Amino acid sequence: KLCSLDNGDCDQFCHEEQNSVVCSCARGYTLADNGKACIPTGPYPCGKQTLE
Amino acid sequence: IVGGQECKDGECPWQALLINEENEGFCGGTILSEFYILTAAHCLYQAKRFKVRVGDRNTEQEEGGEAVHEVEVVIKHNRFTKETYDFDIAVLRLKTPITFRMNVAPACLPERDWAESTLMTQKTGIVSGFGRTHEKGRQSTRLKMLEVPYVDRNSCKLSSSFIITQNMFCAGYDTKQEDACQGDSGGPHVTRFKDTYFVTGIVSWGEGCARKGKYGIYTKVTAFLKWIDRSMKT
Ligand SMILES: C[C@@H](C(=O)N1CCOCC1)N1CC[C@H](NS(=O)(=O)c2ccc3cc(Cl)ccc3c2)C1=O
Ligand SMILES: [Ca+2]
Repeated sequence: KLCSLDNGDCDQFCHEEQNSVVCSCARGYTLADNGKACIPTGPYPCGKQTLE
Repeated sequence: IVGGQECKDGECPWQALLINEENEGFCGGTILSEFYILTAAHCLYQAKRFKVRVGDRNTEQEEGGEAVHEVEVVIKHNRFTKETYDFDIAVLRLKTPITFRMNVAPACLPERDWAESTLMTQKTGIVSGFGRTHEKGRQSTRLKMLEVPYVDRNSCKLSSSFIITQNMFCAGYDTKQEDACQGDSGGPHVTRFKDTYFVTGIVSWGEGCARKGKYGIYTKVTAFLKWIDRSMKT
């Protein structure tokens, strides 16, 4: 249930608040409009292998 | 690193190497941000004066991504002890900021509860370094990485002739010949989740390298997240 079920559909951090999943992101990402995906705020975000 | 593979272009961008007076690596580190490196407390006794190098994969050629940085501050955990290697963690603030680019980028710091229930319960983490390639071989001229299974805590305690504290965890193989080794200490143990890599460990110690019935022991980063945050603000 909730975060134990496929990370609650969150890209990164998942927390349970009052029988409800709440997603969040590492520093340097912002939580998208859907409240689940994490968007990098600038170049070379943490945790990503580099391609350029 | 005993076994595993070479890090290919851009695959281990958070690797840092601590270098001595003679420009020789003696310990690893993890890039946390433009000003901070994560390493092992025990490494700060392996040299008087040292610098940090980033963006390097082959210590025998100039690839064009390399950068050497001077250390402004050494922040060692005050409860660290040489007898057990408990609290084996230090943070370095650099004099100049690291300019990110190909082969130079930070690893993410996770939140504690999520990392422990979701990252630390994945099958494997990844360890990397320019350390020895055999228990008593020479150091690698090539940055290597290796996938290491998380090891059951009870089994780890049973196999160890030395105490495994609450600030440590085990990873690796019972008999397969793959392990971190000498000179990889202070280096990254990272865990991948949806193509994003988070810091989960620091290379700390082991009874030899890749020995039968013995595993690699890592500092448990998740127990140090508030301490790391404090160190990075000051
Ligand atoms: C048992 C331990 C030791 O001396 N300790 C002192 C007291 O606390 C426990 C560590 N030893 C004995 C030799 C060994 N040195 S090493 O082969 O250079 C080495 C160093 C770090 C390592 C990290 C890992 Cl994850 C795996 C193997 C390692 C081997 C090492 O770390
Ligand atoms: Ca080089």
